[PDB]
Amino acid sequence: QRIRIRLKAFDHRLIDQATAEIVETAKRTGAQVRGPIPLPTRSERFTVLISPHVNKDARDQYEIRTHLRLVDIVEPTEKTVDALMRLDLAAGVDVQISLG
Amino acid sequence: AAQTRRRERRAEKQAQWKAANPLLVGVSAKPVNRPILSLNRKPKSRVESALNPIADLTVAEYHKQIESNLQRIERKNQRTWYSKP
Amino acid sequence: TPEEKLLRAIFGEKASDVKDSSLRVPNGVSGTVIDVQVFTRDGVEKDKRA
Amino acid sequence: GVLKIVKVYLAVKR
Amino acid sequence: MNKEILAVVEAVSNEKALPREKIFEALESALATATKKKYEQEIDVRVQIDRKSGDFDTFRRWLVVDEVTQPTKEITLEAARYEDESLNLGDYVEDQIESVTFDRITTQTAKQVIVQKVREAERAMVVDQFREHEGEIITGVVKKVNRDNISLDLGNNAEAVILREDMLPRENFRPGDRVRGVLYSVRPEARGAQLFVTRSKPEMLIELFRIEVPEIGEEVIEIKAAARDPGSRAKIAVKTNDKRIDPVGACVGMRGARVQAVSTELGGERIDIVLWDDNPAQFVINAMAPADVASIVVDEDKHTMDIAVEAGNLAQAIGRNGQNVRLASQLSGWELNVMTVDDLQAKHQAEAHAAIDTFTKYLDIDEDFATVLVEEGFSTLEELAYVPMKELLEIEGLDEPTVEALRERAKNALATIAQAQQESL
RNA sequence: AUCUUUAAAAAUAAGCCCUGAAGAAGGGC
RNA sequence: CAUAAAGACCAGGC
Repeated sequence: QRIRIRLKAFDHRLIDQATAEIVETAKRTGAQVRGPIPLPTRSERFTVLISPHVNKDARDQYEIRTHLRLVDIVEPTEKTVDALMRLDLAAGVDVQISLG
Repeated sequence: AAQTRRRERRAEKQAQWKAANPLLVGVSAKPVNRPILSLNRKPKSRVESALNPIADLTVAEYHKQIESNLQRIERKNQRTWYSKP
Repeated sequence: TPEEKLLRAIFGEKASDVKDSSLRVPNGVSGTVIDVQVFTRDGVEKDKRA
Repeated sequence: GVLKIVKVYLAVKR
Repeated sequence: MNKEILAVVEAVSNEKALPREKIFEALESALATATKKKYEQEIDVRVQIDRKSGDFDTFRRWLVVDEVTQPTKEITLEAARYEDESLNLGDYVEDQIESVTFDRITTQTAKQVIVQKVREAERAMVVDQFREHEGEIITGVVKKVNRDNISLDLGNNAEAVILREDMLPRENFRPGDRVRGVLYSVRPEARGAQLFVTRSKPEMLIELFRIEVPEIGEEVIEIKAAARDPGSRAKIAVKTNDKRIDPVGACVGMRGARVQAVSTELGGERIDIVLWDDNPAQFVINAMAPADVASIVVDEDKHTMDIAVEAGNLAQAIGRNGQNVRLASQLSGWELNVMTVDDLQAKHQAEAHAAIDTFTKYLDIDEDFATVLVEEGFSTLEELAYVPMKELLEIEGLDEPTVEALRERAKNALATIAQAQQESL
């Protein structure tokens, strides 16, 4: 059965590292790996002035692009789920997981 | 932050001391600096034998067997043999 | 004392569990023994040797 | 106590 | 008799996949200690114990060295060549002592020497976990709060504990949540297994950087020193192995953000990312940030330094309640003194006239000597008057005689006065 | 949908007074 | 040096 894992991130090193960590975990705990595949880098923007009056600074308005991946797994055991439970994932990365 | 203002109010009483004792200035004492450099790093071999994915799931808890074997024998002669020395 | 709690984690369950308060002859009287008593109850293993 | 109590008869020449 | 102690002691044993080879040594040191007291000079004995038939044979042990220190103990090697030539220097020659029974009472020193060995074997495997996870980040579920400490559940009923000064200063707890920590430096404390989990020691912040920054798991950047205040401000020092890599830019991230995430993990924890230098003096100049350092005179032999700051940022160089000078007097390894430029000017004018007056304690002929002291110092008696090549070729004429006069008065002065006052009996 | 030249910087928090030169040490509310 | 409680009732001496 799935668990399905979808991860979102701002930095690419943390998500490449993190997906290497999850795939290495799923390989070691005796299960099979489905994926992972990447998706397009969705850009976004949100104007944050940490200062007074609007645009006398002539600098950027804190724009950023966003990376995200997805990976699946079929027929796991209890060693997999308490293994991923005991695993301390890093911060700054979002985990959109599933189960069933 | 706000208080400690009263010693800056007393800066003239500091100024007569700096006129009397010119070779002394503000000081800062100095503790345990020596093992905070060595415990700042393994650098990497501790999370190679600990290795954030793989070696909390593989090597999780290993004196958990010995502690259940420890008290249960001096418990075991009393709960097993019986109250009826 | 806790020091002989620690070395009575070394000696024994019955090694220093005892202290003397034996029933003796009262002060002044001095005779002989003419009769002893034997009374024992089924459960708890009468000694041998002996 | 520990180790036992036995009834003992004592005979003193009065 | 007993006849049951061996059955119950093969019942306790084989619990960590070694049944008999700890209690071999337990009966060695157990029965070897018993005959020490009954024969009152110096009698060291060893037994050979067998488990099959129940009969135990003890053996006489004598110490083989070259001379006889205290009597009858020494076989005096040439006699050890006769009984068995395979016996050499370093081991004892076996002689039979007549004793064959299970044992006479005592029979009880056995019982709690067994109780001792199971507890120190318990201590051994507890030390084995204390090798396997020091230091990791692991976390556990809160069970009990006994009003100074607290109890955890790290999984498989692995119970831990946290002290009072070992916390952030204002923490709140609910029975059930999970908190992360590094673990720790071992006390037993009583007979058991306790695990003080830390969140205020620097290794918590350090291992949070280790999970947060992946270049620590790649050995790209290298962290050297860490100075903290567990809810206010921290200073941590990084370097890089390759000079092209910026460790500061690697430690900040985008946008904050690594110091922002690890900061929000530890409350209002300010984090100063600072570069480590091989220079002792320049790393303090980096470490005083955000101050603007004017000049630093580094004083050796005491690990002390003096810092002067120009204007405006004096209370930012020292920090509120001395926090910049304290954490900066915790990061580097040299004691710091922060002053003004005018207190530094009065410091040099004080040390100059101080050196002049301590040279008025000596013989001190006319004012030209003090002019030499102001121009060329060389204070504290010229550091045993050993300077090269006419003070590196200063010109007043006076090539040979006057420098031999100041070195003669210098060495004679430090000899007579230093042996008069500094040298003790 | 046939060339766009070796990768990105963060804290804005800690109440009010006395002794002391202290950002050393302690007291009060 | 520390332990043999307290209380009830009866018998006894004068």
